[PDB]
Amino acid sequence: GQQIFSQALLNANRRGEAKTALAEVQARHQELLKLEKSMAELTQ
Amino acid sequence: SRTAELQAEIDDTVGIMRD
Repeated sequence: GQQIFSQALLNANRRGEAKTALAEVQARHQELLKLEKSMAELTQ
Repeated sequence: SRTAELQAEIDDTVGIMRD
């Protein structure tokens, strides 16, 4: 005669140590503006 | 590695076409 709940711990703390996903997310942005500038030059 | 290759290809087309 007993019941219990449970609480999760989210972990995935390798990502969580940083903001969350910055491996191919923030770097992609970094190099994608570079693509934009080079294409601007190519079209110019 | 795809994005770097695309950047390189764009740079090369830029070079050809500056010429």
